[PDB]
This record gives sequence, C-alpha cells and structure tokens, in this order.
Amino acid sequence: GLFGAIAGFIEGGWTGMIDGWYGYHHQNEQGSGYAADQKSTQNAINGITNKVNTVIEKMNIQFTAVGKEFNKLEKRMENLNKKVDDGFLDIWTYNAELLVLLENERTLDFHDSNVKNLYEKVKSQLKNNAKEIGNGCFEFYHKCDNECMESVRNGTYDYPKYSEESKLNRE
Amino acid sequence: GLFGAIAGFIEGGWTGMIDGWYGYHHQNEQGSGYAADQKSTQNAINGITNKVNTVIEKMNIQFTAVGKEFNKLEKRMENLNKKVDDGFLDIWTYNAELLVLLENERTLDFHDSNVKNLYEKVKSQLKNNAKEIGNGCFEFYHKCDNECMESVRNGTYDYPKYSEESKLNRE
Amino acid sequence: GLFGAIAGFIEGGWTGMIDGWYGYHHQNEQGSGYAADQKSTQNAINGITNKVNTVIEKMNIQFTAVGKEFNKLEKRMENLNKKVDDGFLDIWTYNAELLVLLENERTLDFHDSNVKNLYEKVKSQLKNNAKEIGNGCFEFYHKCDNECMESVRNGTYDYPKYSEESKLNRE
Amino acid sequence: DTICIGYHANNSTDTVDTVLEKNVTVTHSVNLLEDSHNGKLCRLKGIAPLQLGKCNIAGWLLGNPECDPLLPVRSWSYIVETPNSENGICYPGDFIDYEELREQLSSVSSFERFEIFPKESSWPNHNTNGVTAACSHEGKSSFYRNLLWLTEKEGSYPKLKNSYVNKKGKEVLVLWGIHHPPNSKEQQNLYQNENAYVSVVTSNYNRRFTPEIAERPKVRDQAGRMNYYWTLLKPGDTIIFEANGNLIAPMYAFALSRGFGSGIITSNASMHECNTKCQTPLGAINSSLPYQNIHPVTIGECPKYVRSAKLRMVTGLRNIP
Amino acid sequence: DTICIGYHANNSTDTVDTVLEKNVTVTHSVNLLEDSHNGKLCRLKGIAPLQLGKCNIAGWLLGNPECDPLLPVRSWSYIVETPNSENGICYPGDFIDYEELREQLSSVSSFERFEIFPKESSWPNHNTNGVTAACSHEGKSSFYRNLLWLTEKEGSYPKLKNSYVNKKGKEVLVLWGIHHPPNSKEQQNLYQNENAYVSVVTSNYNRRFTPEIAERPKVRDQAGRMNYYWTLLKPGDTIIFEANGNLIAPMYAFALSRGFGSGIITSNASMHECNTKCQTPLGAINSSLPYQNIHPVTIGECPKYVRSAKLRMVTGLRNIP
Amino acid sequence: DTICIGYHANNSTDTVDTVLEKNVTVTHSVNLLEDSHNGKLCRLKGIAPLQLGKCNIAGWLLGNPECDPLLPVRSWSYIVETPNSENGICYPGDFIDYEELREQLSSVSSFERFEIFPKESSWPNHNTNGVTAACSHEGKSSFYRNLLWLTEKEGSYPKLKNSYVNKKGKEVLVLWGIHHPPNSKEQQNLYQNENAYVSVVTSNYNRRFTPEIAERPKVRDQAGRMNYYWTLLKPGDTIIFEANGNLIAPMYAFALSRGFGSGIITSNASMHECNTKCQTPLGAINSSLPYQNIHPVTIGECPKYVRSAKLRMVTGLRNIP
Amino acid sequence: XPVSLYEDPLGVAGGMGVY
Amino acid sequence: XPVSLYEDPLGVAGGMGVY
Amino acid sequence: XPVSLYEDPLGVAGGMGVY
Ligand SMILES: *[C@@H]1O[C@H](CO[C@@H]2O[C@@H](C)[C@@H](O)[C@@H](O)[C@@H]2O)[C@@H](O[C@@H]2O[C@H](CO)[C@@H](O)[C@H](O)[C@H]2NC(C)=O)[C@H](O)[C@H]1NC(C)=O
Ligand SMILES: *[C@@H]1O[C@H](CO[C@@H]2O[C@@H](C)[C@@H](O)[C@@H](O)[C@@H]2O)[C@@H](O[C@@H]2O[C@H](CO)[C@@H](O)[C@H](O)[C@H]2NC(C)=O)[C@H](O)[C@H]1NC(C)=O
Ligand SMILES: *[C@@H]1O[C@H](CO[C@@H]2O[C@@H](C)[C@@H](O)[C@@H](O)[C@@H]2O)[C@@H](O[C@@H]2O[C@H](CO)[C@@H](O)[C@H](O)[C@H]2NC(C)=O)[C@H](O)[C@H]1NC(C)=O
Ligand SMILES: *[C@@H]1O[C@H](CO)[C@@H](O)[C@H](O)[C@H]1NC(C)=O
Ligand SMILES: *[C@@H]1O[C@H](CO)[C@@H](O)[C@H](O)[C@H]1NC(C)=O
Ligand SMILES: *[C@@H]1O[C@H](CO)[C@@H](O)[C@H](O)[C@H]1NC(C)=O
Ligand SMILES: *[C@@H]1O[C@H](CO)[C@@H](O)[C@H](O)[C@H]1NC(C)=O
Ligand SMILES: *[C@@H]1O[C@H](CO)[C@@H](O)[C@H](O)[C@H]1NC(C)=O
Ligand SMILES: *[C@@H]1O[C@H](CO)[C@@H](O)[C@H](O)[C@H]1NC(C)=O
Ligand SMILES: *[C@@H]1O[C@H](CO)[C@@H](O)[C@H](O)[C@H]1NC(C)=O
Ligand SMILES: [Ca+2]
Ligand SMILES: [Ca+2]
Ligand SMILES: [Ca+2]
Repeated sequence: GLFGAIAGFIEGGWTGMIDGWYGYHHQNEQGSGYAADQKSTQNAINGITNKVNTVIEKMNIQFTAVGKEFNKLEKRMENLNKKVDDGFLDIWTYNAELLVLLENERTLDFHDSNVKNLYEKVKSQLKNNAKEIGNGCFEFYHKCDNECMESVRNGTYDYPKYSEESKLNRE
Repeated sequence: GLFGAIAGFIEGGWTGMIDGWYGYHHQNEQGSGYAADQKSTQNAINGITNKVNTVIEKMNIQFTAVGKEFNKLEKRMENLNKKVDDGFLDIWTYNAELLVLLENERTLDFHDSNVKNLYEKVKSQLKNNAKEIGNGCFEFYHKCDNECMESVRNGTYDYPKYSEESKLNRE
Repeated sequence: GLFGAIAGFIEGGWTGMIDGWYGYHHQNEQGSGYAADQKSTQNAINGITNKVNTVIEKMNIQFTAVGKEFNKLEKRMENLNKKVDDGFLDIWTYNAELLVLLENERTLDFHDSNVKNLYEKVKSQLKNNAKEIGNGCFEFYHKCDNECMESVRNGTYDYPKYSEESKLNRE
Repeated sequence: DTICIGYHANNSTDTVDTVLEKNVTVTHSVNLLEDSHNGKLCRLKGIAPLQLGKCNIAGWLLGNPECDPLLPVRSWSYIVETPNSENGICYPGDFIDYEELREQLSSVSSFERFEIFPKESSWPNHNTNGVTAACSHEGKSSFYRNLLWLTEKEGSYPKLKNSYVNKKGKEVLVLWGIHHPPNSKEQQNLYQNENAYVSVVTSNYNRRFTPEIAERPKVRDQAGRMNYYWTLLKPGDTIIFEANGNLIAPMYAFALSRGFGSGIITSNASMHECNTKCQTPLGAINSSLPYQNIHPVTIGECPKYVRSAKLRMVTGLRNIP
Repeated sequence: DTICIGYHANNSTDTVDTVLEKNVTVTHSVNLLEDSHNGKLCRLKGIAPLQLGKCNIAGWLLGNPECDPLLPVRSWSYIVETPNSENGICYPGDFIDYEELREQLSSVSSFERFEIFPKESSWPNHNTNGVTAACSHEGKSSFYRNLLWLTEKEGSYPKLKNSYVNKKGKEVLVLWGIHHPPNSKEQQNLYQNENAYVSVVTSNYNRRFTPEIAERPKVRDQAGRMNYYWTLLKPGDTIIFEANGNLIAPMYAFALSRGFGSGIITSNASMHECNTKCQTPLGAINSSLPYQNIHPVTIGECPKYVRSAKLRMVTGLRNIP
Repeated sequence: DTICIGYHANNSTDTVDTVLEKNVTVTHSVNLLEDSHNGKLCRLKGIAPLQLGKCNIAGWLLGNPECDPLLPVRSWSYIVETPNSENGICYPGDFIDYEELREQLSSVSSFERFEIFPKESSWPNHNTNGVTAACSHEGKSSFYRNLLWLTEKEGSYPKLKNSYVNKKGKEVLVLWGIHHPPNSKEQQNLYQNENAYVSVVTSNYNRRFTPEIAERPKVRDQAGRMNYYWTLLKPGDTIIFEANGNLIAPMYAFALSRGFGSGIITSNASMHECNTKCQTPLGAINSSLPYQNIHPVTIGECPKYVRSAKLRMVTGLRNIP
Repeated sequence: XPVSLYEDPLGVAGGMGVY
Repeated sequence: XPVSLYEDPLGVAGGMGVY
Repeated sequence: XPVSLYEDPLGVAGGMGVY
C-alpha cells in the first residue's frame, strides 16, 4: 500500500483482535492480549459509511422505463431508440464499475494510512523510553503495567515518570 | 487526513499567519511571530489553479440547445426526445457532483501532504541540534537568532556551526 | 509528490541505473555503482500493467456505427439523431480525458510512495549503524562490502554483526 | 514488555478488484449490485396490473371475442402482455397509428367503458347483425364487442349521420373501422352503394375514407380488408360519423383517466398476491441497492440497470491472517 | 528557542463535501455552479430577438390580422413565444407539418417578405375579397395578410394556372391553404365547381388536394375547415398552382437567409436593452463558470445545465481556528 | 562507505498531463489514442465491400442504366457510396420511404436478383418497350433494368392482374413505379384510360394509386413524374398487381438474406487488396488501443471515437536526469 | 448478540465488535 | 490593497497575502 | 536484445532491463 504499513512493515493481521479494525497487542508481566482501538475504528466506520452512502445517493432512483414499439416502416426510429438505450447502458455500466474500482483503491489506502498514523502516534509518545523492534512493535526500556499501556492507548503516556528508569536501563 | 499532519499531530490552524497556506512560528529572545512559506504556498496555488482550470476546460461551452415540438400523433418521438434530454442531464449532474467530491478529497490530502513534508524537511535539517516537542514544534539545543530561523526556512541551516554548542547543552 | 521523495528529498533521478525504476547506489572500497531493485520494479510493473489493462478492458469494443439518412420533412428526427451522437461523443471524450489525467496523478504518486518506502526500509534496517546524510543516502559507521550491501538490498542486514564496530567509530 | 500496533484479520473470503490489483481478499465488503428477484408479477403499491393474457392491446380495445374477460376491467397499475398475446385483429387489415395508441395507453391508469352508440337505437335504418368467421366465438361467426358492422337494410343503405357529445369530463377514446370488400359484388350486397364514403370529424379531427375494392391474398380466409382507426375526443367536444357504406361503427368507447409511472411490458412470469415498488418482466425487486443486473425494463422505483456481473465495494482491510 | 510548522486558518464559513465527510469547513473555496441570471430577455451579440407576443409561428407566417406589427420584421437572433402566444390559425383546420416548419425556422436568421402573387394583377378572372369573421380585425371580418381567398367571379370560377420563378438567390418559403366547406351548397356558392381540385408542383414538390365536404362541429363559429401547407422553393426553381376551386392562394412569400445558433424559446420574461452571450427563458447569464442550474434551454454560449444545488470546490485547507 | 536510494532517469521526452500539472516529462508512458489509418478501403474479414461508384442505392436497386456493372453482385460486407454517387432516379419523381429502404439494406448481407415477371411472357396484351431519354444509355433512350414500362398495345390497355408467390424461403424486395403524365393527351396516348388506377396488395400490404395529371417544371427534360414504391414480400406470401394504366411493373426482384454488422458509408478512399477488422470512411484501422480520433463512422470492431488530440498514460517516473 | 461496540447503520463493519 | 504576494489569476487563495 | 529482465506484456517499461 501507499503508506507501507498494511502488508508492509506490519507483515500480517491479527485474527485475535476481533473487536476493531485497528488496535494494539500488549505483553507485560500482568499478561498479554489485544486491545482494539475503538475511537479510530469508529472514525473509519463513519468515513466508510459516508462513502457508501454517497455512492448510493448519487445514483438516483430509476423510475418507469419500458420499451417502445415501431411499425415495419419505422426501422430508423427503432434503431435510434436502440442506440439511445444502449449508449446510456454502456455509460452507466462504465461509471459504476470504474467508480467501484477507484473507491476500492482509495479505501485500502485509507486503512493503510490509519495504521501508519497510529504507529507514529505511539512512537511520538514513547520517544527514547522504548525501542523499535520492527513489525510495528515497541519494547519498553522500563516496567509498563496495564494502566501504563492504556495511557499509551488514549494518548496520555507520561514520559517524565519513566525517563529516569529507562535511561538507566538503556545505559 | 491521509498524512496525519492537518487535524493530526498539528492539531489546529494559525489565524495569526495571514499571508500563506503553510509556514512557521518562531520564538527566540529577539521575539516571536509567524513566517509564511511563500514559495510552497505559491506552488500549491499553481497546482490548485491547474486543477480548477482543468475542471473548467473539460466542460466546454454549451451551445444553443432548445426544446422541440411534436404533434398529437408523435408521442413516441416526443417521449424519446425527453428520454434523451433526461438521460444526458442525469449523466452530467452525476459527473459534476462526483468530480467535485473526489477532487475535494484529493485537495485536502494535498495540503496535508505539503504540511507533513515541510515538517519533515525541517526535522531533516535540525537533526540532533533540536528536540521534537510534539504539535509540530521543535526546541533548539542552542541559540538561534532571526537569521538562523531564516536559515531554517530557506533550507540553508548550518548544522556544524551549532553542533558543539548544542551537544554541550544536550548533555 | 504526495510522499516527498521523487523531486523531494531525493532531488533527481539516476541515468546510470538503467535496469530498474527504483534501486540503490553503493560506494565502498571495493568500488562504486548502481544496483536496480528488480522485485519492487517488477511489482510496480505488475500494478501498472493491471491499470492499463483495466482502462483498455473497460472500454470494450465499438461495433458498427454508421450515419442515417432523413428526408427533407424529417428535420426534427435528423437533429435528434445529431443530438444523440454529439452527446455520447461529448461524454466519452470527457470520460477518457479525465480518467487519463486522474490515473496519471495516481501513477506518479504510486512511484513516489515506492521510493519513500524503499528508503524507510533501508533506514529501519540500518538503525544507528549508519547516519542520514540527506539526499536519500546513508553513511555506514563501519566497513560494508559488496555482500553486506546485497544484505541491505535483500532485506537481510545483520545489525548485531556490526553493532560494536560502529558504536566504536560513532564515538 | 512490548506494545505492538496492528490491524484486523478474519475468516472472510470476500474479494474485490482495484485498479492496481484484482481479487484482493478483504475483511469486510458490501454488494452494490442487486441480482435477486422474486420471479413473480406483483401489485404496484397495492394496485394489481392488467394481464392481457392471450390478447394484445388491439384485441382488448376492439373487443376481440377471445378477450371477453377483459371487458369489465377498469383500473390497473401496469399492463402485461405475454409471448402468446396473439389475439388482436381477427378480421385482417391495418390498425392505423397502433404504436401511438399503445404509447397513449401507457399513461392511462383507469377508464370507463361505455356505450357511445347503443345498438338497438342508434341505427334504425341499417342492419347491425353483421358477423364474420374471422372473428369466431365458441365456434360461431361473430364480431368485435366494441364495434358494430352496419349493413344494408331491406335493400337500401341510406346516408347516416350520427353524433356524440362528450359529457364525461374526460378524454374519450373512440375506435372505428373501414371495410374494403374484395369485389364490387360484395360491396353492393353489403352496402348497396358503389361510390361509398365515410367521414369522421371532431373539432380537431377531420378524415374521410374511401373503400378500396380489390382481391387480396386470403388472411384467415378473408380476401377483404378492414382498417382500424381511433381518436381522442376532448371534453365537451362532439364526434360526427357520416357514411353511406363500409363504416364499422363504434358501439363502446373509453373515458380515460391519466396517471403517472405506468407502462406496458412483456412477461413470462405469473401473478402472485405480492406487493412491490419495483417490477421487471422477470420478477419484482425489493432492494435498497443502487444498481441491478436483472432487466433493463422497469416499472416503479427501481435500481439502475447495468451489465455488470459484480459490483463489490471494500469497506474493511486487506485480509492477511 | 522554538520553531513550529503550521497551516493557515481564517474566518471563512465556506463548507464543502468530500466522499469521506460532509460539511468540511475550509479556508478557501470556489463556486463552479452559476445560479444568477438577470431576469431579462437580451440581445444576442447585439442582435435583438423576435418577440411574437400574442402570436405564434403560424399566426406570424400566415399573417393573422392580430399580428400586423410583425409584418415589417426582417432579422433576429432568436424567436420568443409566450404562454399567451395563441393567435395562430384563426380559421379552423390543420397546419400540415407545422412542427417541421418551426424546426426549419429555427435556423433562419433573416428573410425578405415579398409579394409572390400581387393581389390586383394575378387573378383577373376571380374575386379576391373573400373574408371571414373567424379572422376578424378591429371588429370587421378579415383574412390572413399573406394569403388570398379566391372566389367565383360573375358566377364562374375558371381553371386557373399561375406560376412563380424563384429569382431571389435564396430558398423561398411559400404557404397556401385548401378550403373544405361544410356543405355542397357553400361549395357551389363559393367556387361553382363541385368536383374541384388543387395542384401545387415544383421541381421537387408534387401534391394534389381534393375538397372534403362535411359538416364539422363549430370552431370559432366555422363548420368548414382550412388546411395549411408550405414548401421550400429552391433558387431558380418554379412553383405552379393549378386549381378550379378551394385554393387559398399565396400572396406574400419569404426569401430565407440561414444562420447558426438560433432557436425558438417560450419565456415569461421581458425584453430589456441588455446584451448577452447566453440567454435562457428565465434570463440572461453572464458567467465563466462551467455549470449552471438555471434552465436546460439555452441560446448562445452557456454553461452546462445540471440539477445540482451546490458545486463548491475546496481550494484551501481544512479550517481549524 | 555509503548506500543511496534512487530512481530511474532516461532520455525520454514523453510528456503527460495530470490535474495538478501539465507537460510532465516522464520516463515511460503509453499511447491509448489511435490516430493512424491506412487510407484504404479494405475487405472486412475477407469479404469485399459493395462499391456503388457513380450510383446511389436507388440507381442500384432500380437498375439505372449507368449502373449495369452492379447487376451481377450478390454478396458484400458493407456498402460504399462516394461524393459522386449521383445516378439514382433518372426519371424524376419521389422514391417513397427511400431512407427506410436504405436502413433495411444496411442489414442485408447478400441477395439473389431474379426475374419476378419475365418480360416476354407476363404481359401479352400490353407493350413493354417503353423507354425515355431521361434514362439514357450509350446515347439512346432506355429504361430501368429491373422495371418495365407497360403501355397500350394496338390502341387498348386492358385491365391487367398478375401475381407472384414467394417460393424463395426468404424476404423478397419488390419495387415498382407509378407514372403521372403532364397532360390528359399523354395519359390517353400511353394508357388509353383516363380514369386509371393501380392496386398492389399482399397479405400485409395494401395500397392503391391514382395518376395525378398536371404540368410540372422540367426535370431532366420531363414534365411528367414517376413515384417509386417498394415492399417486402414474406416467404410463402403472394403479391398481386392490378391496373388499367400507369403501372411501372416489376421485372426483377431481390431475395434478401440478412446479416449482422454491415452498413452504408460515404467515402473518398480507394479500394485495395487489404483485409481489416475496422473500416472508417478515411481508411482501415489495425489497433488494439481503446480510443481513436480518426472518424466517428466505423464498420466492424473498432476503438471508441473521441475528439481528443492526445491520450497518454504515464507508466514510469517523472524524468529528472 | 444484542449489543454492538460501534454505530454501523449500513453494515460496513459486518459482525465486528458485535456481541 | 493594490499589491498581492501571490499570482492567483483564478482567485484560488482569496484575500490571502493581499495588501 | 533477446533477453528481458522483467515480464512486461504491455510494454509499460519500454526498453528498461532489456538486453
Ligand atoms: C467466521 O467468523 C465469525 C466471527 O465473526 C468474524 O469476525 C468478526 C471479528 C468480524 O470480522 C466478522 O465480520 C466476521 O464474520 C463466526 O461467527 C461468529 O462466531 C462467534 C463465536 O464466538 C459467535 O458467537 C457469533 O454468534 C458468530 N456470528 C456470526 C454472525 O456468525 C463464524 O462462525 C466464522 N465462520 C467460519 C466458517 O469459521
Ligand atoms: C474576515 O477576514 C478578512 C481577512 O481576509 C481573510 O483572511 C485572509 C488571510 C484570507 O484567508 C482571506 O481569504 C480571508 O478573507 C477580513 O477582511 C479584511 O479586513 C482588513 C482589515 O484590516 C481589510 O483591510 C481587508 O481589505 C479585508 N479583506 C477583504 C478581502 O475584504 C474580514 O473583515 C473578516 N470578516 C469578519 C466577519 O471577521
Ligand atoms: C535513448 O536511450 C535508449 C536506451 O533505452 C533507454 O534506457 C532504458 C533504460 C529505458 O529507459 C528505455 O525506455 C530508454 O529508451 C537508446 O536505445 C538504445 O540505444 C543503444 C545505443 O548504444 C542501442 O545499442 C540499443 O539497441 C537501443 N535500444 C534498443 C531497445 O534497441 C537510444 O538510442 C537513446 N536515444 C538517444 C537519442 O540517445
Ligand atoms: C485513559 O483514558 C480513559 C478513557 O477516557 C480514562 O478513563 C483514563 O482516566 C485515562 N487515563 C489513564 C491513566 O488511564
Ligand atoms: C536564505 O534564502 C534567501 C532566499 O533568497 C536568501 O536571500 C538568503 O541569502 C539565504 N540565506 C540566508 C542565510 O538567509
Ligand atoms: C540475500 O537475498 C538473496 C535473494 O536470493 C539471497 O540469494 C542471498 O543469499 C541473501 N543473502 C545475502 C548475504 O546476500
Ligand atoms: C480473479 O477475479 C476474476 C474476476 O474478478 C475471476 O474471474 C477469477 O476467477 C479470479 N481468479 C482467482 C484465482 O481468484
Ligand atoms: C450540512 O450540509 C447540508 C447540505 O450540504 C445541510 O443541509 C446541513 O444543514 C449542513 N449541516 C450543518 C450542521 O451545517
Ligand atoms: C459581464 O460582467 C462584466 C463585469 O461587470 C461586464 O464587463 C460584461 O460586459 C458583462 N457581460 C454581459 C454580456 O453583460
Ligand atoms: C504544454 O502542453 C500543451 C498541451 O498539453 C501544449 O499545447 C504546449 O505546447 C505545451 N507547452 C510546453 C512548453 O511544452
Ligand atoms: Ca399499423
Ligand atoms: Ca398539424
Ligand atoms: Ca422520398
């Protein structure tokens, strides 16, 4: 993808994270597990809902459209009616298929960028209190309990409260 | 946004920066204030002007188009004429509306990208002579006068001339 | 571009790298030279081939379409036929030109993304065993010969193998 | 102690296409293309369609003896012809401006069939019992239920002139016919006038008809021909028929009420006690999706017809378990 | 010491829509949809339109007595009818191929109205003063200004044969009429001959007309009818009228000059001394925008009509003060 | 020691446009717009077109004497008229429903020209030698090759009635004419019946024709006129001609075979021994590109016509040497 | 079951976060 | 007022940089 | 010449990697 996160430096997805499109995996001494990012998933759901609803609303309702009949000396008019019907059908089939393709590409990139931005947010919070171990994972230079993890999740990580412990552990 | 700068790690806009789409805020002991990046703003204006011009020029002029008249025994031809008119109107309304929507999305992403790239080039210049403070701000590990700030803005920051001073103060 | 690599922090292209869209330049005491990234170039070629074939296959084939004739008392029908032909031609000309423009923009951004991601993966591999000297180039804090360079290209860079040598030379 | 950032994966096998890639398996997607119908003809917002069955528009409006069940019908939401709608004109000839009459009926929601020229009182000086074997009914020779074959009475066909004033407050569809015998002996035996003419006039209609006598190839064992005509009488206007031969007079006419959204379709499906907002010749559609690939012919409020075999929009992520 | 990277914010309340979000407030935007017109009919590149007023195309070209102000007009940029343009054919009947004639006039930029058969010298053996109360003028009975009701003179209607050679170097539009009396007594009184005929021929036109005598419902207190015909005489070609009754002869014809970009519209607006490049039935447009939502009917060089209520393109940033 | 990341640059001068920037020089690109044709008329999948040359459809089907080389042609892939296809109707008049006949021929792949009424045996009691100077051939007066001018024999034109039963298993196109002399004396001299008529009937066709005598302006030195009619006789059906004057009888007819993908074009190009899948009036196209800007009129399997001057997709990088 | 983590009126996230 | 910081022929940046 | 570095059926990479 354009942003290099999904199928990129985060090689695979998590079947064990059943509650959200994006989220976290934690492993401290208190244990291990997944924590879905519910706010980002809800924001993405709102965006994609708007997208699908846009596609549906731009296609206004198709009211009654039936064939017409022409006598044996109206072959030109019959063929013109046929040309009109077929041209409109060509154009609408083209528009539908191409819109779906382009929006699919945009949606995949949208999710890719969401994951990349989540990763960068955690990185900006952690600074040198943790190391980048690749595959989207960080390793803390200190003890981080479940409330420390949750403060990483909601964007209130306390860097000064662990700076000393982690620069002694970083040596 | 896609690149996470606008409404992202830079959470708000600057009403005090009235002379450009993107720019800087400086704070040294000679004072504080805003500095619009006029060249990036100008290149963005060029791109967006090309975009608007493209939409306008693809929609070439609509020459004389009036209704037609049919007698009471020409209801089929009359209904074919209005099927043609209404189908073309459907297609052009759809085209206009969705073109505007998609290009609006792309324009917002374009500005997001420009801000992210400006931030990244400043970071690339500063290296370890400054610390990242979040919200798009850097804090120098040394004294940076107004000419030094302009050095950062024009892409001519002298990293060696402050390397020693800043690794003294960095400790 | 959106990702800031092409015509960005990598100011120009390489005429000397003739065997790939993206790649590397190496400089050790064994010598100098270019190394195209063939797998990423092949992936990009696959994607762009799919894109071109998508355009071509969405256009289908235009079967027999000829003019019609109308007598001197069929001017309304004649002008309706002309209106139909001209409207369809307007719509298809607009669709073709705009699709080409939009996909051209997307293609340039796709390539920009690929270069940016290549750079970021090399940086992720090197970590502090090398310094960022701008212009997309890294400078090793150790000796890296031709198979170490291939180790960087193939994704198999051994960081612990040069960790200590480069921390010694980094001082 | 570690924290990792990642994304969802599930058991989905849904695949979508992009411009750069085909058959991308994704966690979540939604179909935008309706391909399901119920296979039934249904009511349209509670109003049942008019099923012509073995008859077509012509047999219905003229009163072909095979279409007698259709006579008391008064309102409908759309008209259904079948591939077997062959009973139309039984006596061979030309239905003039027939396609225009079908286009007119496509915007009629109801009508009143009424006696415009009562048989036993409008034609005292002419015989009205003319029948033919081309319009058989239950084995016997018969004729259209809405028209009257006027013939000579006691060896004479006097000039007739009959009129009708439209007091229905609605347009009135009036149909008549003109008979063209194969030879002048039949012309004289039937109408006792060799230079016959018919004249039909309203305030905005004005036509004269002259019999064209000649022997034609036998269609339904008839060498004569019969041409069929129609007009719309405006409210308060009068229609006048004047003739001295060959007039197939109107007996019943139709006071029409106009409506929107109706039409005529050809369908092989069967009527059920269902209600829909979207009817196609293959079946009814009950869907909120924007596109369908079921049939280009639609009645009511339907999705847009396209030729696509698949329109699937990705909503979730690339699925990488 | 600090340095920060940021983006613009202002007081703008402009909102746009995207595909992921609606009502994004943005710093700068441009409207692409024109919705302002001046409410006036204007000249088109300096050339005023032809306003028919109470008359329609038929009353204009035939010379309905209510349309005498339109006789001296010669050039125009487009033609305007109103909802009250009802003075057309005043003697009831049918204008044959009238819609085709309007379509022909849609590409006529000017013409010369000229006397093709002068009243005082072309019909010495016939009366030329026939008038009717259906086409009244200032209380008195009158007739079309461009036609002539030929009648019997001294109890005789001799066979007439009059011709005209097109020496105008332009197409010549020629209009005539055929009169159908309600009864044979009026036929004999007006034209003496009961088996009358009219023949109109050119090098590429060839038609014969037969009177159809019958009593019609009274329209404008006339039981007779009058059918109106027209043809285009090619430059250098000759038109021949031959008759022994019922011919409504041409008196004035039109030498046509063709142009591009004209048309006929229906409008309730009023003429001002304005100039425009784009005229709609609601008003003139002065805009460089690519779209408009004012009216689908356009004359000149106009933006493309769309049903949209808003087409706003964002040019600046998301506005976050 | 250093490693760098970079991208390709080359000597390309190919430029593309985007929405944000015009004339972007790129390393690689592909053209999607076909602008090259071969300038020739070629065969369509091996089958040569029908070249009418100096003749148009009318001259070909009636058998204009200038079109004799077209008499033996039996099959074709498309039909080519030129800007000089002027030899059609040689005796002036109206070809009725001519445009519909051209539309019909647009779906004919082959036919068999056959003698429907042999000259020496179908009209014993009439003269069949009528020729005209309007249809000259090699200096002498002549006539259509597929029609027969029936005239009085020994002072009499007896009432004729002739029939043909379609045993071809295919539609048969039958053409005939009706002569309208300029004066009563020519009518008498040619057909010796002043009240003549023609009747043409099938099971689904029914028309009667009456001569209209009048002096017309001279076209090709002819003051008379000749109207041309046609019909399609269904397999197994019978056509009957009945007349006592003025019939230009059929002599040869066409048993039609239908096909797909043909049409009639006008073109100035020359025929070569050349095979194509796509033919335009300007030349043949041999391309797999999706669009072309050569000509909107196409025969076969062609790219989609557009007005674009350039459609170039970038495939490589922005080129920055 | 009867409780969902997200407001998803179009079914865009399927059964995700649904209990 | 009379001086603009930017070349903006289409009015794409409104009054920004306008003096 | 006869050998290509890449599979490029539509020719979208021109003569790149072509020998
Ligand atoms: C496939 O998995 C589903 C579980 O839901 C999937 O995972 C979600 C996170 C989301 O991605 C959905 O779109 C996916 O469909 C299984 O279905 C559920 O299983 C749970 C088990 O605890 C059960 O309680 C629910 O009632 C089930 N709900 C539904 C709607 O099925 C499903 O059984 C799996 N299918 C197979 C073949 O393994
Ligand atoms: C809203 O602000 C404008 C200032 O222009 C805005 O800010 C620019 C940076 C740019 O974003 C433009 O697109 C915006 O329109 C005020 O108008 C200006 O006021 C000054 C007063 O010093 C005056 O000299 C200027 O001429 C004005 N500019 C224009 C274009 O009129 C305006 O008063 C503000 N409105 C409100 C309601 O606060
Ligand atoms: C321009 O350069 C080409 C070489 O190919 C270019 O570079 C590739 C890496 C790729 O980007 C292609 O799309 C480019 O076109 C020259 O073509 C070759 O020229 C050499 C001359 O030594 C010759 O031996 C090769 O056979 C040529 N290539 C082929 C496929 O035959 C071309 O000559 C250059 N043009 C100019 C004007 O210098
Ligand atoms: C983290 O976020 C939650 C949600 O708002 C809040 O309850 C909590 O107080 C925050 N802080 C910590 C330390 O968890
Ligand atoms: C910075 O760029 C500006 C732009 O022209 C230039 O005037 C100046 O000399 C450059 N250098 C410094 C140190 O400001
Ligand atoms: C690098 O990757 C290539 C890919 O085939 C492999 O051949 C090689 O053994 C790997 N290791 C080194 C040191 O090059
Ligand atoms: C790929 O998708 C196409 C249609 O999108 C389908 O016909 C084909 O079977 C798919 N192939 C695979 C391997 O899934
Ligand atoms: C959002 O925009 C729509 C039209 O685009 C409008 O009807 C609605 O009032 C807007 N909502 C707000 C909160 O402004
Ligand atoms: C449109 O407006 C401009 C600006 O006022 C004016 O100069 C021009 O004359 C106007 N055009 C018309 C046709 O009125
Ligand atoms: C820019 O491109 C346009 C068409 O895309 C062309 O007309 C013009 O000559 C080009 N200009 C330059 C300087 O290349
Ligand atoms: Ca018919
Ligand atoms: Ca009329
Ligand atoms: Ca004709």
